[PDB]
Amino acid sequence: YLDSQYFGKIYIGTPPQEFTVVFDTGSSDLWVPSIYCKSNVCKNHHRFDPRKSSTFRNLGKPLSIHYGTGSMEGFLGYDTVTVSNIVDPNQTVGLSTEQPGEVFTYSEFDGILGLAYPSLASEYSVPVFDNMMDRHLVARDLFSVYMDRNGQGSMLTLGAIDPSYYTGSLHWVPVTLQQYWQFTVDSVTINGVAVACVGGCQAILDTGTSVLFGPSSDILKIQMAIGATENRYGEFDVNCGNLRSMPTVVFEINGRDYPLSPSAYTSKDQGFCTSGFQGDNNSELWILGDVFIREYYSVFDRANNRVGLAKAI
Ligand SMILES: *[C@@H]1O[C@H](CO)[C@@H](O)[C@H](O)[C@H]1NC(C)=O
Repeated sequence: YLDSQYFGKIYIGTPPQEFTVVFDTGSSDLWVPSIYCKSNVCKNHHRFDPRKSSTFRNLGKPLSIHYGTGSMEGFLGYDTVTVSNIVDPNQTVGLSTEQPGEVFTYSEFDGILGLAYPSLASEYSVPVFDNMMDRHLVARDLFSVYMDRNGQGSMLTLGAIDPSYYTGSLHWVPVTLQQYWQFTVDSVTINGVAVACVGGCQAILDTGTSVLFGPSSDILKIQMAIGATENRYGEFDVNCGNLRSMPTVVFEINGRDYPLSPSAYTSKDQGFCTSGFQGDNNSELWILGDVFIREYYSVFDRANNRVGLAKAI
């Protein structure tokens, strides 16, 4: 759930040391590799050296996070972190000392900056946006996410909504459980009939994920409804020539329709077209990743515990 290209540069310490991080609405901790991680993966990424920062303070607290295909262990420090033109002082930063796992081998980011609720933060870790809200460094207690449909995009706006990135009106959906950015999806219909999320379901908006995940049974119904066929890689593909005649998949959220066109829910790479839906056999949680967010400019409002959606430019 960390394969999206929703990265950004951040700066930590005095003078600033630069890192690339995935901005992840599916988690809540900030961490980057430290100079004390000596593995190949770490040595060939940016590593924070606390000895070189005059504002660094060691918290005397550990951090350990497990991922599907890896884990990180490290230590926590305070330092100044700059993100999207906001300078965030006295910010807890996780600093890796080990990073086993394929996830880090195959990911271009140095670290992760979580944007979910503090309930998901590790012990002793304070989420970046929480620290910013607490210190009153943002104009409003919300942030906004634009992902450009074509090629690694594009913007994280902290403390504001940027109307230049959407058309039509912003519509709001209440958060149901304040951990992930979680809410109710009412239905998923295709060709005007119920296919998935029948009777409603729980979903999250997850900027860290490239695809759209759902329970396997429901997802298989979607693959069949869109005319996709399973291949030997375990993915589902379609004839690119059929995109013009394929159906829209409609996510209904708080009673309004959020259609995904065939071009939006498939990937086309040198004439090979694959479904952006992926099934999970061990979870009923729908994960609306970049497939969805590329189509819908997304506002994450902590003051009012709600998500705002509008059609992206
Ligand atoms: C903020 O950080 C400074 C050092 O940078 C420290 O002296 C101070 O105690 C911190 N403030 C709080 C409220 O933790």
